[PDB]
Amino acid sequence: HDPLDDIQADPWALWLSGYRRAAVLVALTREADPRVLLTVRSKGQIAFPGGSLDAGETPTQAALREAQEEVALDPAAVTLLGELDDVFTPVGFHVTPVLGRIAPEALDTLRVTPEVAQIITPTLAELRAVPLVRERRTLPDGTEVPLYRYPWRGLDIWGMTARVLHDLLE
Repeated sequence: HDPLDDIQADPWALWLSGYRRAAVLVALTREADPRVLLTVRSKGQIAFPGGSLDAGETPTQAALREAQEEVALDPAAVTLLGELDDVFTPVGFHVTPVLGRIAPEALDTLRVTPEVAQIITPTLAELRAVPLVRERRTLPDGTEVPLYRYPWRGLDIWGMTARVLHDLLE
């Protein structure tokens, strides 16, 4: 059990960018029409493979470890491309989106562990074409903040995940 999973399911926790640390792996396939590896947690919580860093662990190590423990993605099958800006929520959670590239075929033999119900791979083009939901909420200090939702194939990608997805698409 991970605290990141609790906070991620909180409909009201706001996420933005620009003390508890975590990381998510954002794997993109090496192809003309790039897909992104996402999971549906055992409506299920849609999220990137990931979780809190253990003691002495870096964001990258956590991201790679989580993707391997969750869907059996071999770290060596991932080319690290750097990370997007950290996304965070007021309470005290910082998430580092660790970017990586995999061969499209790598997706075929992944295996879901009990924590994950299924593996979904939206194409970046599809996420871009979907009727994005753009809302806004105000933080305690008066700071406005955008909130996104990506309606894909009947599933609702919201919260921290949609926030990273949006930074990624930009």
